[PDB]
Amino acid sequence: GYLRCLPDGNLLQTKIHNIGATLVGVDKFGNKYYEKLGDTQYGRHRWVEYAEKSRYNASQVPPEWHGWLHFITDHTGDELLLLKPKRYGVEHKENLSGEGEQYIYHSKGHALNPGQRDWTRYQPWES
Amino acid sequence: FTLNFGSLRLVLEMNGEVVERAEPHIGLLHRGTEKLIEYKTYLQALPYFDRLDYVSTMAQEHAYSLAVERLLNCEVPLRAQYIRVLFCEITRILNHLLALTTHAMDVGASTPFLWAFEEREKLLEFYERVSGARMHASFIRPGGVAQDLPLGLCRDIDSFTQQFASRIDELEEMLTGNRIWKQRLVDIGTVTAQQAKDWGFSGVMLRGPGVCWDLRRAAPYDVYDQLDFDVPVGTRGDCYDRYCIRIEEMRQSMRIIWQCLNKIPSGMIKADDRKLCPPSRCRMKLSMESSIHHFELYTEGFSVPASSTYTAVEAPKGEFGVFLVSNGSNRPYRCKIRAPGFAHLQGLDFMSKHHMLADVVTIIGTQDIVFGEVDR
Amino acid sequence: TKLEDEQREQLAKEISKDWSSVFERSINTLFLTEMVRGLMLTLKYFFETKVTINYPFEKGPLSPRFRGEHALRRYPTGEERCIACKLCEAICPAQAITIEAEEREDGSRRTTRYDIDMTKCIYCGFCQEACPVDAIVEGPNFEFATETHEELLYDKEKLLENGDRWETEIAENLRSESLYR
Amino acid sequence: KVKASTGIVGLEVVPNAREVLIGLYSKTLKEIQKVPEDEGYRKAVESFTKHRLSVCKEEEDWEAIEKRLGCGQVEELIEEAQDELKLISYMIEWDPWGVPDDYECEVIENDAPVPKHVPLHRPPP
Amino acid sequence: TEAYIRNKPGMVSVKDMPVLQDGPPPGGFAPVRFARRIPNKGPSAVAIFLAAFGTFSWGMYQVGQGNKIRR
Amino acid sequence: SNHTAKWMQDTSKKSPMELINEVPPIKVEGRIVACEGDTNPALGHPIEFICLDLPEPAVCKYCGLRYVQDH
Amino acid sequence: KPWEITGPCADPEYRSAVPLATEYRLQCPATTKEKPCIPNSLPETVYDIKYFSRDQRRNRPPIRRTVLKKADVEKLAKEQTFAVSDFPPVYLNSAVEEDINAIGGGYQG
Amino acid sequence: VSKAAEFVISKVDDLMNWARRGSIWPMTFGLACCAVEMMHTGAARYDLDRFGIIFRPSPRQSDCMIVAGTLTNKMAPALRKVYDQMPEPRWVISMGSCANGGGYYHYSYSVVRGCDRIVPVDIYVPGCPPTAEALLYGLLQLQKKINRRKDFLHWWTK
Amino acid sequence: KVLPNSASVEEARQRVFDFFRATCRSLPSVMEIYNLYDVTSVAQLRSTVASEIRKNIGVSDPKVIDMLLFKGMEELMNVVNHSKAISPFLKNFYSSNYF
Amino acid sequence: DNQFIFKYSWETLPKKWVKKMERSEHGNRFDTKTDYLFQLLCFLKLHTYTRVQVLIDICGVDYPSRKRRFEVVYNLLSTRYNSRIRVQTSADEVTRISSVVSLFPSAGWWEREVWDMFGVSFINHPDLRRILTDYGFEGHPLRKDFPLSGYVEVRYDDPEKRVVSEPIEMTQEFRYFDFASPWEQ
Ligand code: SF4
Ligand code: SF4
Ligand code: SF4
Ligand SMILES: [Zn+2]
Repeated sequence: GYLRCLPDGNLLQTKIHNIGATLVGVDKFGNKYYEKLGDTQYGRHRWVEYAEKSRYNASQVPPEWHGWLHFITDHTGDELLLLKPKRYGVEHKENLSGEGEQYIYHSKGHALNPGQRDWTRYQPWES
Repeated sequence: FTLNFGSLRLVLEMNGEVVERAEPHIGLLHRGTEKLIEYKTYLQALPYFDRLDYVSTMAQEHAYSLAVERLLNCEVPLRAQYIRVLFCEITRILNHLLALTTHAMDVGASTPFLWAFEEREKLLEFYERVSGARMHASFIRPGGVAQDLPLGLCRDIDSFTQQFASRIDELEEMLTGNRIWKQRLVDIGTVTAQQAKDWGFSGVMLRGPGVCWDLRRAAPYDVYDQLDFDVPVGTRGDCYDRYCIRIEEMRQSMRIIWQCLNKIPSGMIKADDRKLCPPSRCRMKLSMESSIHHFELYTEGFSVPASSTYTAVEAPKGEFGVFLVSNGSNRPYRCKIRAPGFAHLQGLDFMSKHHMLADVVTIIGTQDIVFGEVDR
Repeated sequence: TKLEDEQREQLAKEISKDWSSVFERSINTLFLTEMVRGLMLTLKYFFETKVTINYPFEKGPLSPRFRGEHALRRYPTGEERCIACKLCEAICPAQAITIEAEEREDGSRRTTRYDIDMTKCIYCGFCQEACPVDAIVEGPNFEFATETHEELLYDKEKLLENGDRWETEIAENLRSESLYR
Repeated sequence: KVKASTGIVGLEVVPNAREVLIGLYSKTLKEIQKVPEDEGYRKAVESFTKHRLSVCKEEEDWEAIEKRLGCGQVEELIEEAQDELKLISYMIEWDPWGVPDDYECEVIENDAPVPKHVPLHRPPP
Repeated sequence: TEAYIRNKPGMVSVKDMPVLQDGPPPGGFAPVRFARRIPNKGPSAVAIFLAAFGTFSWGMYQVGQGNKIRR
Repeated sequence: SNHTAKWMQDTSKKSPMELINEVPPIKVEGRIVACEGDTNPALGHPIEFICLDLPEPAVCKYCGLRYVQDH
Repeated sequence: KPWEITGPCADPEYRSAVPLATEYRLQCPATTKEKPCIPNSLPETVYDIKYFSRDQRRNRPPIRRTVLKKADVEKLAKEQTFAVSDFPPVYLNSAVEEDINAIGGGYQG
Repeated sequence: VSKAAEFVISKVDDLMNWARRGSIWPMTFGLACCAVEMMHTGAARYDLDRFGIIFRPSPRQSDCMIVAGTLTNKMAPALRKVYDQMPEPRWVISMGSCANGGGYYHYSYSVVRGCDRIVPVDIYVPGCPPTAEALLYGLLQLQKKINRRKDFLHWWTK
Repeated sequence: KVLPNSASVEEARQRVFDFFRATCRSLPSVMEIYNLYDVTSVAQLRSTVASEIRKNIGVSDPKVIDMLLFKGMEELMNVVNHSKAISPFLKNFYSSNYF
Repeated sequence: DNQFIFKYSWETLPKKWVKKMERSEHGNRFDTKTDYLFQLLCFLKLHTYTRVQVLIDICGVDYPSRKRRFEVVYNLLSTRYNSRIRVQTSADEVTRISSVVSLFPSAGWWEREVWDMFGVSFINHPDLRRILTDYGFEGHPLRKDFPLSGYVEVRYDDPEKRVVSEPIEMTQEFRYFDFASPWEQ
């Protein structure tokens, strides 16, 4: 995705920064994670290309690569995928929060919930 | 005529652009902090002190913990004392940087703001590595600290101290000696030592006149009596001398940080007794008594003996004091919060007398009024 | 003001000792030496490298002991890690946690209702350190801005799914910090 | 010599500091003569005022009187003397002397220890 | 128990328990130059004044020559 | 059942009760066990000692795992 | 470069603001090459637990109260006297006007 | 209503949304202790000027109000008065916990339980304080929210 | 300016009269402050103020009288600064249980 | 520490107004009558060997059990002799106590704050308007009997086009947890 650079200018900065970088990994969502040591300042030696140039979001980074990208861990996302728990767990989902009422989270008492639960803590006689 | 400005509300009486008098209205950030502290346990009330005087976070934690330990009589280990001093001086550096750069922006100088924010981002990274969050980190607790320092923090702080000596030289070169800066600062809002004592000034605003009195030397509440630092005083109290005092305080804070890094000991991070300090996770998961004490300390609190005390520390703004009155229960009966912005904002009235509007904003910047602590 | 006048005269006499000094001072005040020096420093920083983070692709450094989004974990077997000890809201300074519970079908003590207000949580980590079983943890996630307050009002199912989603990173941070405990 | 500056911005150096102090102390003694003798305030005032008057009479140089007194800043001493005059005038204006009879005062003394790391104002050397 | 938590493979007494915390490296770090060093290596006041005066004089001479050519 | 439906409404994934019933009982030789939650005692729950004289499996009451005596 | 003529840049002991990624923060906090060991108690107070001696919170003397009457007040007033050495000491301090490079040459910190 | 007029309308709406997204001019409402973190967001590291965010001190020229800090009963009328002066295309970002639901002073006199009771807020930024990273995430979320404004289509189909 | 506590009922009465004078003189300012000219009836407002003073006669402590006057002057300053047949039992019964 | 000028005061101060004294490591304490507080502070501020010339602060404590519920505390400091002192009195709701604005000019805002929080009025204050709470606040928030959440709350009323104040109707009532142990005494 290089034509998006002209109207994006931020992907342009990313592509400029991927000149001397080394592709340290890639996730199952397509995000390509790059590292670049040497003559680089501390804060800009690890980054991601989201592989979704049109509508890339900051919440698309999976938890497996979140720590490595945020400099919490030296462990890449592959090791955390290997260590992913079994018998339970859900796939990573972005922070939609506005893409639809059927997508966003609703409380059990909210009218938009598919199943709304009453809250009275007593059972009437119910003739 | 009366001119109104509207969280800083201020009404000024003007005659010829000359400020006859200035009256601030402050309650715009009142939040019932004292009432909530009375309604909550001591540990639950520590975040309130985190929020008070938010530019200087851990100074208020230090004051509150010192008051609680005074009312409680618990010995804090040397390592905990040294890390508390280190982070208090980091807090002082942060507050001085923010005060100086906001004052410079109010004057008109815009560029040092972002350099000092790069330095502040480094220091907030230090905070976030040592504790939970960059700001309002509930790290200092009665009896010690929350957790031990992560490894490498000392080396990173040393690197920061060197680069920050360079940065302070840099900022002083740009601001100090500028003709515009001098014309903005000198002979603006001068305070005599008698006036400062009458109006209850503290910290830089009190040492600016030259009273030659500092809390860290008058009542050393830490290893401060082993750190042989310097305390600058102003020859003729005004905005320029207060700014120079703040620069010198940043330098001496770096000095104290280096000394603490050099002579930090190896030991524990909190009070030895589990009746007052929570046990570790392994201890509470392995030991029956430790589980009991963790449960009791996290449902109830430590019951301080019924007494009333006033504990004051040298916060970067000035003397920050907490007046704690207890009744033997797990909650503080009364907690009065003397912030070194409440008195300075009173001093605004006579400081910005016969001055102009730009002198008023310069005086506000010099006093460095954070409205959270004045609306405590 | 007579004292001020005589002090000014004394200072003027002091800093006008000789023609060399007065000429140097006049030239310095006339040719804007300090202004030129400030301009030179400004140009140096114009030509030096920048520290901008390039937000969406490059993100600021964090720590394993980061207080981000409240979340609930599970045991490796799959059962809820949270017993209903109610130490969360006993210590929560902002009272942002509400919990109700009853005995489960197999006699286990489990919470039948567990909600946290993210508009009332002060993100202080008191619950995550008061948990006897490491059930509630303040996860590393912090980019969960919502368009609605009702969305920001969490509950047990959302906390559990957050824990399941962020289980691996939360586990890594928990190991690293249980070392520091 | 002459003091270039007193450090305190509010205070200003006075050339005739010794003469001003002598006059203020003499007036202090003359005014405190009106206070009842039984009161401890009068005894303390006479004590320190006589001591200061004696030392400032014996020593001529202000540096010498400062060094011998140990308080320093003859300007601060003059301010203290003026405040003492004001206080004596106030205690003549209102009469606080004498116990009111059938009087009780509750002296409270607790020896509860405090840790060495709390802020306690250390005594001057 | 502290001994149980910090047990050593071959320790006999509760003392000499293993310990490793953040601290100085052997040597105690390096000095950090708390003071300020501002060198004034710029041109002297007399030098810049002479340069300005000579520049003004030679420039006025050049102005005269150019005006003569234009005339 | 009722409790699970009361705190959860997804009714599509497996509830923790079903998973913990599906994990088999743990056979142990001794009469008493030490239940810690996982391989790391510091990352599990407070230690729980369980008596195994009754023939039926005994729930740990923490991370309930149903330890059963061998013979 | 024009900025080395004068100012902080001309100083040989000048430090750049930007820290290199290869020298600032070598090991991420969650992955440290060495395992920590933080003490939580003195070695003495491990197998010798005894809290009634180190109970610093409750081991305090009781508060003492004394009701002084007029006779006692007069007795103390007559007994007491003031001397030149019994007056409170003054906490005196003064400026020195000392150079910035005077303490350790400006390096030691 | 057609398929070519619909395409033209979609292009016009895309251009309008691009302009409004790239030229956001928020105004700080900086009370309490989210304003310091906001200034950190506006600093060199997480710079806001790149995305078009510049802080306009005058409410008449501002686009969206970012309320960061605690809302007090003494200050809520001022907040509402300042909000009412903003132009009709307007948005609100409630930063922190105090401005969302009262935060750490929810059970307190003279504290508004979130700015939602005074002004209609569009996006909440949870945190206390939210990291500058998170606040810039919230601003990008505002850009995404105003990236789906079919104003021209709605005007056409009335 | 705040004054010491009144030591006499006559002094308290004089202070009450002074406060009522202040209210009466400050009444026309409230007219332009609030703008309810349709049904204000300035005379009715004066009557209501007098009725409040007359319903506060059961107090006899001069300290309480002075405190009430202080709070009334505070309220006056606030208002100047513009800061705002089925029997009774059956209606409450039909409304709610808590009455 | 530094109990020098405290003992010197008790030696030199007139005994008429010293109702009680406390010698503590938490702070030396003087408790007097409200009639003589101004004179006592004038003596301390002006005397040459007890120069507490800076007023740290003025605080209020509520004691519903006592006849005079309010306790007005004055924390003062002596920088010349480097020691802190405490002088307190007892006042009730109606009685007015003397003001020390003339002695310490900083006392004005703390006295206004005490008025705001408790209701203790002062005799010689140049002004005594509320400082911290909302305009038109009715109660005194720091009194023990005052509810934590207050009596009224504000919201935006669209028909009125203004922020109106209405009686509190808050959801998620404050949950008071009784953690007190019966063996703490
Ligand atoms: S992090 Fe603090 S405020 Fe948030 S839920 Fe936990 S205890 Fe409550
Ligand atoms: S402290 Fe842990 S086990 Fe207890 S209620 Fe909270 S999450 Fe559950
Ligand atoms: S939400 Fe937290 S950080 Fe923000 S203003 Fe409130 S207390 Fe401060
Ligand atoms: Zn178990």
